[PDB]
Amino acid sequence: KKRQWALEDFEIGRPLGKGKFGNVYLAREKQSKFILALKVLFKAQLEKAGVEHQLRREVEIQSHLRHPNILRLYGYFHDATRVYLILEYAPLGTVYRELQKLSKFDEQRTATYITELANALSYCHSKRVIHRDIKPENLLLGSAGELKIADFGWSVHAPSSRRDTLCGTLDYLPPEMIEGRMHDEKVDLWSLGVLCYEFLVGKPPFEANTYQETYKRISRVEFTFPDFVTEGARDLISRLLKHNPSQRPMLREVLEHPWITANSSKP
Ligand SMILES: O=C(O)c1ccc(Nc2nccc(Nc3ccccc3)n2)cc1
Repeated sequence: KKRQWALEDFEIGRPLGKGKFGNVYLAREKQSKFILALKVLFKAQLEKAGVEHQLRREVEIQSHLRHPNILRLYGYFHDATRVYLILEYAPLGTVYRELQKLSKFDEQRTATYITELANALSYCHSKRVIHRDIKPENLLLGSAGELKIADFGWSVHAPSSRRDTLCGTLDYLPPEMIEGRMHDEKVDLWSLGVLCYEFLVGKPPFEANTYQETYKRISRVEFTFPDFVTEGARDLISRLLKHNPSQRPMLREVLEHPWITANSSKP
């Protein structure tokens, strides 16, 4: 914003998470008593990994996004050693931990998460921003249990040519991305299909024991449903996981989906 913060402005609390490049802490701003989360990253690690520009990309995009379903970035600042991102704080945790805890979601919590998500993504895409990292570990919970997309680390503007050496799990990545081609916002809808399935089933539909094998699964779009996935969930997920991006529906079609409406508690 208009202001320049510094570490001495904040009391750091209990650590929320420990990433590869740094950790997230609860923290309070001394003068306002304001509660939020401080993301501490290391110039050393960011440098060695050559992500500095991608970090820039994160800060710009996220800082400029306002939406109930997106985690706000208020600002940032650096010192000799590390980099500090000042983030809105989501008091109920990741969707990942919800999923470990419950191991499966009912159609209603899933349709709801999928709705909030679709809305969020909608807002993003209207700006030509594609997230590309949508996974439950990157999804957080607000005071009211409402879903918030955090961690804009891999997002970019569309279309993208990006071949970025793929670091983590392919589990949420569409064929066009793993295969090194150019991609557009449809990426996120593929991901939404992956997410939907993981929410209902407890594991992402392409899970394998090796990168190479999972990569095969995604490329050939090989998945199957447990018997307890209702036909409506199957239809939404099947429409969402299409080798052809242009065959994948649009967030309007998702929000307007019969299964979504018969289930979601949130418009
Ligand atoms: O008690 C926990 O588990 C937990 C509690 C709150 C929380 N909220 C939060 N808010 C803003 C950013 C952020 N980053 C983050 C993302 C994933 C894991 C850890 C931190 N987390 C995360 C975890």
